[PDB]
Amino acid sequence: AKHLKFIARTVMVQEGNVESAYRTLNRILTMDGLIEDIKHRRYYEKPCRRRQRESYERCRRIYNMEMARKINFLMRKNRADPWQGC
Amino acid sequence: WLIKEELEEMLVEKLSDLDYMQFIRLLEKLLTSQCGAAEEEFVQRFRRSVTLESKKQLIEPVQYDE
Repeated sequence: AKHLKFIARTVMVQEGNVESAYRTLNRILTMDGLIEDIKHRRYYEKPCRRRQRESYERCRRIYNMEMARKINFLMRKNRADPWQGC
Repeated sequence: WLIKEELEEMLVEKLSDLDYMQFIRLLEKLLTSQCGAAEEEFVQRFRRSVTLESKKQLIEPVQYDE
């Protein structure tokens, strides 16, 4: 309200490509967490429920990052069989 | 290639399906190489003469009347 306008969340259109400008803006708001924050703010999440989800999300990220690391590590040996026939 | 039941008789043993495949995959890997005469008599022991009787039609003889 008290800030300058046309600086925050503002994307310029290139060569009249408004679809790409809108997608860029949508990607910015998504990465910064705004799109998902507006949605969660439509109805009140009860504090006990917010902690449960924030803890589930935190643990799914740790589990997915750890499962990706394991697959990458064990994919080094995906090469062809060096001792075929034995 | 010889069938699994024909390999199971050359060897006189019972074989799995995957056992048969591994042996065939190993023979194919041997043809792609520069196999010599000694390595060619061996592979032919496991190549059967497929009943490739041609689909070519048999022609009747041309006869002559009186």
